[PDB]
Amino acid sequence: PVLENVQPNSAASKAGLQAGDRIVKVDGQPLTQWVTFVMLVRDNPGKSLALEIERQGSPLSLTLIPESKPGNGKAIGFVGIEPKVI
Repeated sequence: PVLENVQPNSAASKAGLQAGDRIVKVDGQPLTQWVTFVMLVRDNPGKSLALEIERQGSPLSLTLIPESKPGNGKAIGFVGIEPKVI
């Protein structure tokens, strides 16, 4: 759960996230599946998510508040994160 990149002017940028950050915990829970993070974002626009990350081996606590996009019939949360390349 290593971010490939963070878009400027995004919720993730506001949270202080950067390319290369590893998401370790979400709301005090270990992040063991990338899809959990994706779902937390999509389903919780406007909610404050407490992140524990590792950045160059060191721990940081950050606050992420997904922004919204219209979706298609139901607005979704959106953070501006490019997932790791596959």
